[PDB]
Amino acid sequence: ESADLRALAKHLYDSYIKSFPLTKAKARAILTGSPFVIYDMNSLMMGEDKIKFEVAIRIFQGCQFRSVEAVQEITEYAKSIPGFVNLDLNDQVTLLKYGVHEIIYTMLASLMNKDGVLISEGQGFMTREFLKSLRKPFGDFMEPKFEFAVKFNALELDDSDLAIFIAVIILSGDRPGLLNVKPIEDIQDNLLQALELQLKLNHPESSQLFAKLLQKMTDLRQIVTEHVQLLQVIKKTETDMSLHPLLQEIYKD
Amino acid sequence: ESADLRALAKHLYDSYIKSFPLTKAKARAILTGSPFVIYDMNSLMMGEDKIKFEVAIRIFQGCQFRSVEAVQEITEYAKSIPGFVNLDLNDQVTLLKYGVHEIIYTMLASLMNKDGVLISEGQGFMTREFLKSLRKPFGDFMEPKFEFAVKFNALELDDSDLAIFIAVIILSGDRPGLLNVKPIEDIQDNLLQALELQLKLNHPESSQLFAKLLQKMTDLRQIVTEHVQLLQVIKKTEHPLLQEIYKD
Ligand SMILES: Cc1c(C)n(Cc2ccc(-c3ccccc3C(=O)O)cc2)c2ccc(C(=O)N[C@@H](C)c3ccc([N+](=O)[O-])cc3)cc12
Ligand SMILES: Cc1c(C)n(Cc2ccc(-c3ccccc3C(=O)O)cc2)c2ccc(C(=O)N[C@@H](C)c3ccc([N+](=O)[O-])cc3)cc12
Ligand SMILES: *c1ccc([N+](=O)[O-])cc1C(=O)Nc1ccncc1
Ligand SMILES: *c1ccc([N+](=O)[O-])cc1C(=O)Nc1ccncc1
Repeated sequence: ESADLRALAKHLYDSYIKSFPLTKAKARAILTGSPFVIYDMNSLMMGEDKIKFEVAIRIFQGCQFRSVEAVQEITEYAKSIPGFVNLDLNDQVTLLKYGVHEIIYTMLASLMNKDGVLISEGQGFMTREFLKSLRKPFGDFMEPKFEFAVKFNALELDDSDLAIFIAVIILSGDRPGLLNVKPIEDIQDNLLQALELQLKLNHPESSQLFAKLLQKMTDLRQIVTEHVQLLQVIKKTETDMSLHPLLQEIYKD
Repeated sequence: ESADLRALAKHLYDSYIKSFPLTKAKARAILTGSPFVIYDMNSLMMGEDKIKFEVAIRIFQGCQFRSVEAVQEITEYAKSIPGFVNLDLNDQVTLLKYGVHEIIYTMLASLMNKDGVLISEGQGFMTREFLKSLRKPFGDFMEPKFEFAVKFNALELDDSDLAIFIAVIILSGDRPGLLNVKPIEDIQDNLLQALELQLKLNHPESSQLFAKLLQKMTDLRQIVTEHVQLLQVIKKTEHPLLQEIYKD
């Protein structure tokens, strides 16, 4: 019934808000009028001065601490998902391990636009161009991200929505490795039931948004494909580049 | 008013039974009289077959999948406490962060008698001799909780008593880091009233029990303070996706 779903639809908005500190609603406020903009190496060097923190490497090692903290938050988010904790532990570690990345770039879209990305909690902004002109093996780690973000941000989801979506992701069940898929799918069938109603109410003028949302996992899967191969080359150029251990468990290529 | 506190007493009970799968008055059957028994080593190995799930580790670590389950049941429980939802979201988390250990051991005492403890929904019973019979630091990890519990069930508390008492623990305004303490206490001084009443109609003979209860969070907060140091010794004994699920 409507009531049982609307209620789960709030339970999740609540956990999302407690577990994620830069929300899409907060990000958009910073981006629609303040951050320090970074566009060349001269501003970036003024940028160590201005905002809390070779050129492309200690950028990259910084983009990956931010992902380590984001895996930390995703986990905390996922526990609050009704039913998740009540699942074979090998699955909880597998739903987590594959469903992180798909979520990072969903939520990373909340910090992007046509022109750039907000770094370092909001304090800074990195132009799309500084990113698209970096060292040969680093200068496109974030390019396809931007093109998804603009495709994605188009749907104009907000946080009440993203929070059920972020949940439909985690609870996949089409994941490689899972033992007991039937309870995973049985949970997600409820999220999907929840999400469908959320969209029809928060965005009632957005025809086939549910359908058009669900389709973005196709775009989303592809993005992570491109990422693991891209990371594989940097572990061959920079065999001196150390990756974080938490991030390494998520990489069974 | 006197009739409202009887309303709230019901409200929280119905919430309790819903939010909490295994209730004391339920497990009470399993203890007195059926479940497996784990008296020594060969029974324990025989235990992974029937109740599907180093050896003394595979034990404690598993007491923690159940904690993490239990924090959710408490979380979904707290939200039925009138005006709990209405608090500053920051305070909600803080009340729950600190409240959960104190509320876990209270329920760990409805799964204990003198002789051991129920496990995995009560399809098991681990002999306290066996839990005593563990390598250090493990054999007396669960032994000070055994001492608290018989002291605690001594009051002969039922589930509706625990339902108000559980709420009262969460709404404790002395938690470090609260922002707007007044409405928290407003609810606790309400539940406290409600708990006083319930304790009389349900134990009219039990004498000054309300008082002997509030004297136990003296013991609850002292187990917790001491339990959590045992967790930091374990951080000097003994995949990273797991440790993240199971942060203290
Ligand atoms: C390129 C880059 C730098 C240099 N920093 C700051 C930083 C970070 C770490 C370190 C560092 C790392 C290891 C060891 C030492 C240091 C060190 O220099 O101290 C240095 C600089 C970033 C912070 C966030 C993002 C980002 O992608 N934004 C999203 C993900 C986001 C933005 C904001 C939020 N948010 O929660 O608000 C979530 C996601 C990118 C960068
Ligand atoms: C030592 C131990 C083991 C091995 N299991 C089973 C188990 C269960 C899960 C996992 C596990 C964990 C993480 C990831 C995967 C797995 C996995 O199994 O693979 C491993 C072993 C236990 C279950 C309960 C308790 C206990 O003290 N009782 C409390 C908790 C209780 C008593 C009564 C009730 N109740 O109300 O019914 C609840 C809890 C102790 C143990
Ligand atoms: C950028 C580059 C590399 C990695 N990584 O090693 O996994 C991650 C990122 C990144 O952008 N992470 C992130 C995106 C959005 N929000 C937070 C973190
Ligand atoms: C067992 C082992 C460690 C901890 N802890 O880190 O606080 C807790 C427990 C435990 O007894 N958990 C439990 C809670 C509620 N119901 C049943 C079991």
